[PDB]
Amino acid sequence: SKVKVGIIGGTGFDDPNLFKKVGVRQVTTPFGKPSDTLVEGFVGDVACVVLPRHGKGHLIPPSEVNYRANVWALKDLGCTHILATNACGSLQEDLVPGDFVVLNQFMDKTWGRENTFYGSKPDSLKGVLHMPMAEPFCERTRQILIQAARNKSINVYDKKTMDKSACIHPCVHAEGSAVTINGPRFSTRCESFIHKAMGLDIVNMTLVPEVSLAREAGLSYASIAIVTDFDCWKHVCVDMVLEQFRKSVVHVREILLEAVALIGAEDWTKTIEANKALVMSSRQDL
Amino acid sequence: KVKVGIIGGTGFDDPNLFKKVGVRQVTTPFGKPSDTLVEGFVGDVACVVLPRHGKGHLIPPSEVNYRANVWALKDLGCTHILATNACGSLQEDLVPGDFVVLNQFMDKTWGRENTFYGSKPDSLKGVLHMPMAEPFCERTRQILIQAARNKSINVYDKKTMDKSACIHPCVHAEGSAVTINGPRFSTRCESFIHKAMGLDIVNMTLVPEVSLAREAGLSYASIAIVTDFDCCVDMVLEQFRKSVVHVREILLEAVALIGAEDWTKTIEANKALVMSSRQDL
Amino acid sequence: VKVGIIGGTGFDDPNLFKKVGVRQVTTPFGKPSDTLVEGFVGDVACVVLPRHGKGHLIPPSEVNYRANVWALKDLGCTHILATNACGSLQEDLVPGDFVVLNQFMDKTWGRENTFYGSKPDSLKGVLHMPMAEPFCERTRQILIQAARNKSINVYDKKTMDKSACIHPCVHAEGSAVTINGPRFSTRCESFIHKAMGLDIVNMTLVPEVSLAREAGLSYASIAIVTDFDCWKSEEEHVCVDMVLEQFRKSVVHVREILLEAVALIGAEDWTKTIEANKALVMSSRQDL
Repeated sequence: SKVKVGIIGGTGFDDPNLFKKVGVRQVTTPFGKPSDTLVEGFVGDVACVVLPRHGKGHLIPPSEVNYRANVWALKDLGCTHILATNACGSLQEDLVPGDFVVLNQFMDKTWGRENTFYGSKPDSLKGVLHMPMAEPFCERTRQILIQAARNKSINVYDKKTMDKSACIHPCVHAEGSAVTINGPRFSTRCESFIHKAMGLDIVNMTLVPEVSLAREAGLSYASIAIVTDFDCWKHVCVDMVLEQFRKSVVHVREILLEAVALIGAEDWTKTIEANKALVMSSRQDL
Repeated sequence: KVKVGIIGGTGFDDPNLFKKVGVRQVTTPFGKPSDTLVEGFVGDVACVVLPRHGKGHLIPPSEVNYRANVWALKDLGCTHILATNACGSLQEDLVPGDFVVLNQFMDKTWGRENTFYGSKPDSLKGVLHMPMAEPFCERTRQILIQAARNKSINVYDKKTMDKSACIHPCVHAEGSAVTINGPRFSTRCESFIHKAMGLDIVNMTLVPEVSLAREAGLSYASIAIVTDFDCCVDMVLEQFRKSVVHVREILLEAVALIGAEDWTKTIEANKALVMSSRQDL
Repeated sequence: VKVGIIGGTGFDDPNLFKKVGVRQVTTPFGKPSDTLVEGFVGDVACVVLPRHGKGHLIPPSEVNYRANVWALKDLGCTHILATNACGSLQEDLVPGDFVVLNQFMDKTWGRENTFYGSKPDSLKGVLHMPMAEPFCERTRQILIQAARNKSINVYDKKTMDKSACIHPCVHAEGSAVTINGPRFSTRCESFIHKAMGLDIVNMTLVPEVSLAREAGLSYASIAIVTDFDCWKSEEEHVCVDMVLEQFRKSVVHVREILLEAVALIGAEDWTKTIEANKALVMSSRQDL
């Protein structure tokens, strides 16, 4: 019944100020060191832990982030949930810089990253885990993020029920799919055209394997993406984009803080049990 | 003189296809195979079995030593490899309980050792650019299909038969797999994309196994079992157990069919295709 | 200016110019594929590096692209011209043609594809480089004009009728899918790449083109269309002989184009283009 919310801060959250620090935790996991020390505290009455994905100084690129250590360390400190941010590029006309997206789907183009806790090697947990991922996020937690935005007077656009003419910017998109590329380079026009033609909404570099390991760890995970603009190469463009992005960070902070409180206002007993049981029923070695 | 190797996937972690005559606990220049190799006979035809995932199924797809498994079978004199693969369906006419004798694939694996050749000190020297347009041994595919006919299993050929002749459960006479790295299953977004590309099924173990078999100069063919990973479970599991029994029958008949023919020319062509693919020569 | 040349299949033993000397270098990312041939084309300094090393013993996935590009950068190169042998995916690109690529779709993995990271084997930092149009456009148009000056047909599908495609020709644009190799594609894979609208398939363009931009160098590639499906003909020995002889004629044409391209580069001023190549690197630093 104990609820505790971990937060993985991406670009723009390299040193977040979400709450007063009660504890600063330098932790080691069986999969190595996390990206930085973990800061533990309280939002209202809800215990919370925050970790910068890229470390202080933003020195670790997307492909070298130790996703296993970050997720394992949050589990180890008792987290039941993880809320994560990520900065992204738009692939579709209705997703414009300054919007947010509460993702529900992804296509994985990453490689070379440790993406599972289990295996046959000495540095892994014993066993073979095949997790279902058809809808890869925790749906309850997704809806918390969306309600938090409604609660903070931020426009919410749901393409599954609202006319396109009701898409008022800036807005939180209530659903969406990301293609996760490995980085560090951005896509060619050729690549972006194909990703767009496949119906993908945004592009990012950090969602996978973070979302996958959160599920393997029995935790409820949801991501909120900040749409920004990486195409100033076609002047003063960068300051306008960075001013919009600073505003985006303010609003996502309010969304995150309100989502933590909304998580604590509910019972999660059966959802946490289901999270843990799904890990156990996915063991193919038995 | 033929010798048939068998790589058993999920459902064949402990095959018992024949009375064990001998065991081979071996290693290779590319590391340890998945498990000890079990030697025997089907009729008069020599046969060797190894479970792809090891006994107890402790080895995930991306950590299987495909190089070592293929090399160990080659080292014992195998001329053929028959493999099983458990798969999910991407298309309406492939339903749980069916089988596919694959003839195509789309590779989305990474991080696996997938060639015996290169410039690293521990590789075989040379640059091997092997053709893979039709990646399986066609003679051996048709053996698997014929074996299913001889064991009273429906065969469906969508090139020549109307959809109304697709009577389940059936062996699909051709098909393409997307091979994903795993260990996780696909998102709905990924499945939708793979389906829209026209791929029939999804698997995690076919590649690089098929590629390395051709590098080794061996005739390779795969029979996939269609099951249902996203689902209830009691009916799926009992159905999968029935499919395992059917594949066992197909494999034992296939070994006998192989031994019944001469393979001298096909084997020599297997070996010459390796030679002619050496760009360093 | 100073032009580096990375020669692929068909350029293992380069004899482009009156060779001055051969040079062995080291880089912070290891040794390059081979020693380098230093010389001159007119007044312009030129260096040549066989991508696969002499003997062609290094396969595409094991090429040390970082060391090759950084070696050329450390020798003062401002430009890199690369050749790449490729297969066609579309009806109008036939063996013997050439392609001055302007786009790619990347299917490589497991190669060192960036100079920057948090590991000791890399430069300190996080570099996020724009790649929307991944080649140097001025250098692309140099290769094309060099083909015109050498009386090689040039075909621009945006502006020319396909029946007005005279072979052998230089296609003025084109997209590559770069597969990791070493095996060739299945029919299923080729069909999907074709359906995506890709023009040719190769194994060596990426990360070479990405690292050249990371290094602040102007990079353009001329692909050589050849034929990899001799296994389909009833007379494969004769097929490979004919394909090999046509490929030999192609490398003669490409040598002409490369030599003319080097002189065309040295004839222009590149002060602002080079400056822009450098500032793009700097501004792509997300840690700074």
